[PDB]
Amino acid sequence: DYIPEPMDLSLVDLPESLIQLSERIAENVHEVWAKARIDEGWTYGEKRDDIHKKHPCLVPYDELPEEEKEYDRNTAMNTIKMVKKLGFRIEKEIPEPMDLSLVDLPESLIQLSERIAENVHEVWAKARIDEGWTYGEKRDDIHKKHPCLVPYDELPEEEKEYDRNTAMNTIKMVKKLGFRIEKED
Repeated sequence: DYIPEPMDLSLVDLPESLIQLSERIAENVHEVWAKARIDEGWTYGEKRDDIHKKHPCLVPYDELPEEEKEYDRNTAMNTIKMVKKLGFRIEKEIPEPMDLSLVDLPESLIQLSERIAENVHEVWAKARIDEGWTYGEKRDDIHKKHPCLVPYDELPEEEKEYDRNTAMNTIKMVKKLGFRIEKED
């Protein structure tokens, strides 16, 4: 009965000087994900096992298949397209993450993390909903089942907290690269 309801982001007129740096934004997004999920004992594994704590993509960014780094580039850019979908302006001025903490973001955007975090889930769910996935209580790859195939308001808030700052660290990096971010009147 559930159908993801994300919006049309195509009309966003991002800067060209930002799309040329989608590599540096998707890169550390992997590293932040690589450091976080490696700090619980999970290690590299060609196959994936939740029990044995292994992951296929726990790699240096280049070791990821070109098909997936392409997706990580389009995952990140859609967030800043969403930030510009919220009436903002963007203009040019070892898993190793960066000290993006000092970056100051507008209060009128940090509030709107809910709209962005929801759409990232609704973007992520629509890909699996047309690749054959289905909502199950627990995960299985062969039968294509995943617990997070739920309406965003019904997701566990422990992962409703992960989506916002992940998308907003995808934004914290943008301003670290000198792309002004401010509300539009």
